[PDB]
Amino acid sequence: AVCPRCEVVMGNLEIVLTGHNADLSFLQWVREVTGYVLVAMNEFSTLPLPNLRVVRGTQVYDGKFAIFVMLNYNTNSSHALRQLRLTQLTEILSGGVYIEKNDKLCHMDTIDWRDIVRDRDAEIVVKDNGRSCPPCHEVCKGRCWGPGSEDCQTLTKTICAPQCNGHCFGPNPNQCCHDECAGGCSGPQDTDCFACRHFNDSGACVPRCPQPLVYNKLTFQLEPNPHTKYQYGGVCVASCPHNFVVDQTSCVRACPPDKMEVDKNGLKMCEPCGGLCPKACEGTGSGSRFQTVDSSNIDGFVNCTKILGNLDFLITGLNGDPWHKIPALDPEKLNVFRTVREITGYLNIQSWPPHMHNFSVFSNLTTIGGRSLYNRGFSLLIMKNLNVTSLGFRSLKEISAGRIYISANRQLCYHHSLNWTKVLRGPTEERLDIKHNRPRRDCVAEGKVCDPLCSSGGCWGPGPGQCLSCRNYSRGGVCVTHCNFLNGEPREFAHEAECFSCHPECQPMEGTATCNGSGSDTCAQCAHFRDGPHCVSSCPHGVLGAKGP
Ligand SMILES: *[C@@H]1O[C@H](CO)[C@@H](O[C@@H]2O[C@H](CO)[C@@H](O)[C@H](O)[C@H]2NC(C)=O)[C@H](O)[C@H]1NC(C)=O
Ligand SMILES: *C1O[C@H](CO)[C@@H](O)[C@H](O)[C@H]1NC(C)=O
Ligand SMILES: *[C@@H]1O[C@H](CO)[C@@H](O)[C@H](O)[C@H]1NC(C)=O
Ligand SMILES: *[C@@H]1O[C@H](CO)[C@@H](O)[C@H](O)[C@H]1NC(C)=O
Ligand SMILES: *[C@@H]1O[C@H](CO)[C@@H](O)[C@H](O)[C@H]1NC(C)=O
Ligand SMILES: *[C@@H]1O[C@H](CO)[C@@H](O)[C@H](O)[C@H]1NC(C)=O
Ligand SMILES: *[C@@H]1O[C@H](CO)[C@@H](O)[C@H](O)[C@H]1NC(C)=O
Ligand SMILES: *[C@H]1O[C@H](CO)[C@@H](O)[C@H](O)[C@H]1NC(C)=O
Repeated sequence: AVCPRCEVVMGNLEIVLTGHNADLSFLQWVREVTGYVLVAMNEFSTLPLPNLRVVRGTQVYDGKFAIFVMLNYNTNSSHALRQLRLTQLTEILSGGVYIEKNDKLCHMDTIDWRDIVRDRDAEIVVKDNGRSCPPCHEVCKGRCWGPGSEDCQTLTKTICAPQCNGHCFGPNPNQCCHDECAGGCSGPQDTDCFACRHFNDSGACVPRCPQPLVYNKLTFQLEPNPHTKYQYGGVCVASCPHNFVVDQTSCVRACPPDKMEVDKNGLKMCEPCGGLCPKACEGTGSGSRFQTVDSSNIDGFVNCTKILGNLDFLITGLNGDPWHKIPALDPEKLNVFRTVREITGYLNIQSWPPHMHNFSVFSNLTTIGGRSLYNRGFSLLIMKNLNVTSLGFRSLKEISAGRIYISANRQLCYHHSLNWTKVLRGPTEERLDIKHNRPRRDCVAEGKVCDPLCSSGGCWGPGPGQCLSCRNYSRGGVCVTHCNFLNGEPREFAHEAECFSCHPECQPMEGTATCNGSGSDTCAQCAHFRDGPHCVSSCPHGVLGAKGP
């Protein structure tokens, strides 16, 4: 029904430059136009809008017209606009009317425009049109869109009683329009409006569409509602246009600058990403214009989460190259890679800024694909970085294919203990080229080994946040001796050895578990009020759900 057998025209209805024998039939079923109607520079004889009841003018041509009909005739021929067939035009919600310079347009001087127009200071300008026009049928009582007995304008407005604020269907104080009508009505009900103030659900003029969740007397919380509907400005719809997507409750063209299209259980929605929304970008190397990230490149990675391909950090890439004039990298511009979670191909690091003792810049890198390899098949290559003390790939859980090369980093520690077979899946056999970094014996004696809270896997550097996996528990990627099970400011629970807080308002219990899960329906005791299995703050001040709040 809605559209940009169309019934609602979401936006403006612009007809301009149309030929004498053009099929305007698609419009026949059109009931409402949300913006304005513009009719200019055409040669057809009649504008067929049998069903047009309402023009809204929520956008308005020239600054004050919801209707604009101008210059619809051509001198060289007898083709021109004879009649505006608006036989059902009941109301215009904002904006005046401009009908001028239509040399053959008849009758427009007979219509009580001030009857159709809600705006009591809208500009009405009908003039210089048809000149030898026929009279209205005697039945039209002076007011017509046509020469025939069925082309009448019938009046709509009715002087009205105090109680009604301009909104009524007869002169009585008992004949008020329902609060939800934009303009006039033909009864006191939701379903009797000429046009809705807010939304239209399948007939009823309603202040919101049927909501995405509904209260349950049986569970005492909210739940998914099989009667739910989404907004398309005016029309409450069951599913969105073949083009569109759902953002919370509305239908939109596309997600806001903070969300991604997540496809789930037969509905495409717009969910918040949190930090940043995935952005794929081209890697360096074999298949690119760049064999190294460098000064002329590094901007092209901002806000990047997935690298399609590889990353290559070569010596001229860092120190510049005086001959061809690509300046040295500013070291702190490397923070740009903090946002990277995946590398599709390989990571190759052969030069690193001297004052940076680790690759913490990739502290969020999760997955090295090895979808392309680098020398004799290395998915990871860290070579001759003389100032690097620790890898620091705190997030890296997967290298999907290829071999590893970590050599000649004279000062590199913490890497001896690492179980690569947890990180690098596939055969282990022969995939490890690791040599001539800081000798283990020396590391052990400067105390540069895994934190005791680390499991026998190993770490990516010093401290409890560099572990591959914890001995006991973890909280936000940092190994801890204990969760706040029976003390500690934000009280907590464990699931598969991590700590999450209790539902924001359980009562914190001294020396006993506060909760065994997230949610109100799992606290040991509520610090506020309770409603069935659930701890809640504000009591349900209005049962917004099943049927009526
Ligand atoms: C990884 O290396 C960074 C950068 O070199 C280290 O950060 C420095 O740490 C020392 C403490 O030992 C501070 O006094 C420096 O001022 C820090 N420098 C800057 C600017 O970051 C960090 O210690 C290392 N972190 C890891 C992974 O252990
Ligand atoms: C490394 O872990 C894997 C599986 O997680 C296991 O097969 C292997 O025994 C570990 N290596 C050591 C140090 O035993
Ligand atoms: C509201 O929706 C129904 C949907 O079929 C439609 O027929 C009705 O005319 C509309 N009423 C308005 C625009 O107020
Ligand atoms: C990256 O995202 C940040 C944080 O939302 C924002 O300030 C910035 O506009 C983005 N930059 C680019 C080029 O995407
Ligand atoms: C690089 O490593 C060497 C070798 O120990 C050290 O002397 C030098 O100061 C380091 N440079 C910086 C600034 O880290
Ligand atoms: C953590 O794990 C170790 C090794 O199994 C254990 O002996 C130690 O008591 C644990 N510490 C805590 C606080 O649970
Ligand atoms: C807490 O969680 C576990 C498993 O999810 C369950 O054994 C236990 O019964 C729960 N506690 C409550 C409130 O019943
Ligand atoms: C990684 O942590 C840093 C912290 O500043 C942040 O910039 C980035 O969005 C995080 N990304 C992931 C995958 O958590």
